[PDB]
Amino acid sequence: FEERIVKLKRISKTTKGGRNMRFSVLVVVGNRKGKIGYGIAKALEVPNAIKKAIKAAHNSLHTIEIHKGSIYHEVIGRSGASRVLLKPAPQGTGIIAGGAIRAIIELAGYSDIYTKNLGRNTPINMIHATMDGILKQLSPRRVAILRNKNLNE
Amino acid sequence: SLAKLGEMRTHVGMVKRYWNPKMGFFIEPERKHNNDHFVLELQRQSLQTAYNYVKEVAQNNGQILFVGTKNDYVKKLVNNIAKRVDVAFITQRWLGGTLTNFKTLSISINKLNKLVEKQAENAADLTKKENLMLSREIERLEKFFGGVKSLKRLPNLLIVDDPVYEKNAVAEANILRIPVVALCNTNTNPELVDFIIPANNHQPQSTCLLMNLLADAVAEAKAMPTMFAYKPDEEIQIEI
Amino acid sequence: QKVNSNGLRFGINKNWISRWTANSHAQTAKWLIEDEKIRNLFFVNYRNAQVSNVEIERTQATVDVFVYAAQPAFLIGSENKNIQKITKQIKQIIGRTTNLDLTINEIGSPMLSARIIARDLANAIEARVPLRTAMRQSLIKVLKAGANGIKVLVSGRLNGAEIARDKMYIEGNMPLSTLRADIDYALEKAQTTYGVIGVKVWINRGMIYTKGLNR
Amino acid sequence: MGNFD
RNA sequence: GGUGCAUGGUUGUCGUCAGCUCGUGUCGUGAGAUGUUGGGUUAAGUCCCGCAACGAGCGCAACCCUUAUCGUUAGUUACA
RNA sequence: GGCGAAGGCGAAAACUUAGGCCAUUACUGACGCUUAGGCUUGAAAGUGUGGGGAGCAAAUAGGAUUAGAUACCCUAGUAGUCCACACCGUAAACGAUAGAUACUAGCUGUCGGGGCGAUCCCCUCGGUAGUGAAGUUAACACAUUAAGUAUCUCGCCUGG
RNA sequence: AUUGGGCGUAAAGCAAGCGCAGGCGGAUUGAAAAGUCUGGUGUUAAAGGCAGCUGCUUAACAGUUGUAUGCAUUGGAAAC
Repeated sequence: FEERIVKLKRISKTTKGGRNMRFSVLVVVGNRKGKIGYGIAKALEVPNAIKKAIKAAHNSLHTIEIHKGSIYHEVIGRSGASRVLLKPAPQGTGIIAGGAIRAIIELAGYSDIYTKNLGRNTPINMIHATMDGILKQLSPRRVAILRNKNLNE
Repeated sequence: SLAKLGEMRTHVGMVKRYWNPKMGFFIEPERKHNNDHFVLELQRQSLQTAYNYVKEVAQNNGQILFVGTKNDYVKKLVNNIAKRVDVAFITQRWLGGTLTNFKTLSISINKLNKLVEKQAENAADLTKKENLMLSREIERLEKFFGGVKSLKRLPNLLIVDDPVYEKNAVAEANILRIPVVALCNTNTNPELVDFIIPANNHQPQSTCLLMNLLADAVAEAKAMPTMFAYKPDEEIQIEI
Repeated sequence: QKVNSNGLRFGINKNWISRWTANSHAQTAKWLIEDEKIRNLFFVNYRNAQVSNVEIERTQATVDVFVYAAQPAFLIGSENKNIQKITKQIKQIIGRTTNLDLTINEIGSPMLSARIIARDLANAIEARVPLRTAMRQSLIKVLKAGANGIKVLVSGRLNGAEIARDKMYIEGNMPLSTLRADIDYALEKAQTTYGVIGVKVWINRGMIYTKGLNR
Repeated sequence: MGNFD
C-alpha cells in the first residue's frame, strides 16, 4: 500500500575494533480498514531494513472495527509511564495529533479523535501506548453480550 | 462404547506437592498422602472431546506429528505408534523454529532427501572414508529429522505428551493459530493448552494406556480397526 | 596486505595471458612493453570494446593476435572502418615486418567476465550513478545467468571527503585455502571530479575439481 | 472454530 | 612545487594467532542477547552429545610445490 | 534466634516491673487512625564534676619504605574507651519502603499457644524467612511482612 | 499534578514513640435543616463575550433580541 516511515534511529554497536554501524528503522503497516501492524528493523542498509520491518509488521496484523472515524468512549493507553489519552470527537472534524500519532491514526482508518501523549516522547512507547488504547476498546455489542439485554437501548 | 474404567488401574499420582491452583478445578477433595486424585467423569468427558477432535482432523486427512523427549519408555512407545500409525515423530530434544518457521527446517529436510536419493543412486560411486562419513551424516540427520519427513506444508495438528518439559513446543504452537491437544499433567498452565486431558503422564503406567487410546482414536482414518477401548483384555506393563 | 587471488591462480589453473618466449635481456623489455601497449589500448581507448582478456604470441617477427571481446560490433562493424584504422595504427606501433591476422570469436555469454563488470561499474561511476543501484545491477546480471560466488569492493570518495562508506559485499561461495578455485578478477580506476575510485570485483567461475592439469 | 470440514 | 590531515594502488602491524559476521526464527518497550552461549580434542569456531535454535560466509587444514621410499619411460653431454 | 517504639538487649541471680501473644463463649460500648505544635529516649565522639588507666589506642616521639613519609608496620605513649550528674539530638539512626484498616496465586523452612497428643506430624490464631502467578514499577526488581489495586493523616520533592 | 504527579535504588519518609486541637471514622430508629435539587420576585449594571437579525457595497464595526456565571428568598424533595 503506502506505509509511511516514522523513525530512522542512527545507532551502532561498539565492540573490539570500534563501532559496527547498524541503524534501525520503524515502520507501521495498515489497510486503512482496521488492520494494523508495526515493525522494528536493524540493518546496515536502508532498503533491506525497510523490507524486513515491513515483513515483520505484516506478520503481526490485527483489525479493529470502526465507529464512523471516531472512538465512542474514552481510552488511555498505559505503556511504561508513557500514556496517551484518547477522547471522543464529533462526527467529523479532521485529524488532530502529533506526527507519529497522526500517521498511526489515519493508517488505522480513523479520521476524528482527540489524542494527547503524556510523559516521554520515545516513538515506540507512543506506538505501544496507542496499541494498548485501541485494543482496550469493546464494541457496544460486547457489553450487550456481557449483559442480559443484547441490543442498543 | 468408550470410556472404560476398570482396566485403567493407575491414573493418578504426581510429584511432591507442586500442584498449581489452576488445576484446582480437577481436585475436588483434599488428599493427605502427598498425591492427587482426579474425577472419572471429567476425564471421560475430556477423552470424548479429544476423540471428537481427532476424528474430525482424521476426516480432514491432514498431517500429524508426535513429539517426545522424556523417559525412553515414552520414546520407544511413540516409535511403536509411529510404526503402527503412519505419522512423523521426534526421538530427541525438540528443535526451535520448527512450527513458528518452516523454511529453516524444510531446507534441511530437502537436504536429507537429497542425501537419500544420492544413497539410492550411489552403491559404488564413493570412496571408503567418505562413505562412512556420509552414513554418519545420514544418522545425525535422522536423529532429529528421520520421523519428520512426510510434511510438505505447515502441520494441521499435533499432540503434547508432557506440557511441562516441552513448554517450547506448546508455546510455539500457541504462537500460531493452529491447535494442539496435550496430555495435561496437573500444575501446568491451562491457558496455553486448548484441549485438556487430565490424566497422569509422569508415570509410564498411565502414559502407555493414554498413548494407546489416542493411537486407536486416530487409527480409524486408515479403515484399520481399533485395538483397545473395546477389548476386555488387559494391557501389558513391564518395568524394573 | 591481502594477496591477489587473480595472480594467485595464474600458472596452474588457467591458460596463459602471454605464453611466448624468445632470447632474453636483449630485446625482451621492448616487446613486453609493446604488448602492454595494445593491452592498454583495448582496456582504455575503447570503453565499448568489453574485451575479456589479451593473448599475444610473438616468435621472431611472427606474431599471432588473439582478441576476445564481448562486443564485436565496434571492431568489424559496418564498412570495415575500425579494422583498417586500428590495424594500421598497431602496425605503426609494433613494426613493419610482422603479420597481425587477428581472430574474433565470441565467448559463451560472459556474465562471468569481471573485466566488463568493472567497465559497467565505471560507466555508472562517471555517469554519477549511485553505488547501490549499480552494484545491484551488476550482481543481478552476474548471478541470474547462473554462477558461483562474487564479492565487490569500492575504495574512495562517494561525492564527499572524509570517506565513511566503503564496504565489502560477498553473496556466494569463494574459498581461499584451495588453489582449485578458479576465479575471475577485475581492478579498475574510475575517474571523477573528486578523484579516483578503485573498484575491485571477484567472480567465481566454479570449482574445477578432478582436473589436475594446466592447459 | 470446530468446523474446518 | 606541494599537502597520505583528500585518494587509488600496494605494504607494515596485532598474526599463519584465531576469531569476526550474516540469513531465517525467538526473549527483551530498548539497547542487545541470540548461532558463537557447557563439556570432551589438537593448531584451530577441528569435530561431536547438547542448548529457542537451524544454516551460511570468511579462518586453517585437503588437493599446490619441494624433500626424504620404491615400479616404470628414457642410459646422454651423468653411468664406464 | 527471640524480644525492644528506635538504638539495642547474651555469665549467675533477687527486686521493682514494661510491652505482647493465644481462647477470650465475660464486661463497657465508637472511646478507633493521624496528629503540624508539646514532650519521651537517642550509636559513637566531645564537653564540665569523683574512681581508674589492667588492655586498647587518636594525637606526639623513635626505627625502616620510596626523591617524599605528618599515612602503610613495630616500640611505647595522649586523653577517652566503663561506673554516677548535667549535657549536647547528629548517623548509610537501612527494609534507603511514613504510620494504620482490606483483599489477592501458590510452594518450602522456621518460633509460641489450643486441643490432638511419645518426639513424628493435622489444623487454628500470630510473628519471623526464602521461593515464586496475574499485576505493578523505566529497569533492578515487589509481593500475603507489596513497590498491586484501594483509602485515610502528618511530613518531603520541585536542578545541581 | 484537586480536576491531571510522586517520595525503595533518579529529588524526596522527619531516627523513632507518647501523643491536644484539626481532618476523618461500625449499623439502626425518629425529628431534621448546612450543604444537594426543584420557584420567582432584587439583582447579577450597560457595554464586553455566545448565538440570531438590522446597516454602511459583505466583511471591520455599530445597534438590536435573548443568552449566563453569586448571593437573599419563601414552599418542599430525605439517601449522603
